[PDB]
Amino acid sequence: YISSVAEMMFDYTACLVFYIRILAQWIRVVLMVVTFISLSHYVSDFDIT
Amino acid sequence: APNPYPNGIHFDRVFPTHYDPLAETNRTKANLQLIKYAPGNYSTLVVTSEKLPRPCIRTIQNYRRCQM
Repeated sequence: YISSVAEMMFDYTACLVFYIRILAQWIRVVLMVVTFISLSHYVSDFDIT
Repeated sequence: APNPYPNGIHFDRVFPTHYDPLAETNRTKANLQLIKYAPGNYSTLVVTSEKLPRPCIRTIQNYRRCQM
């Protein structure tokens, strides 16, 4: 479009998407930590009498 | 054996478990690294008395008899 204000909104999204492609991958690190903690919780609380 | 009566007394080993006897139906077994429960799973509160020695009793009976 010839409107710079209209393109300004689409460029604000492309720059946001540009950072989300990177930042949203840290949810994978959160999944790895949570899964590792749940295993440590099961082993630490395992039965021994 | 029935579930022991709820007793909040416990002793931690590794970390504070915040044991609540009313949070579960059956009391979970005590693990060595987790908790030790209070003594007397099946016990009540009574009042008892020691028995005085036999020679001490005989002198009390002799005093009462000599008194009356």
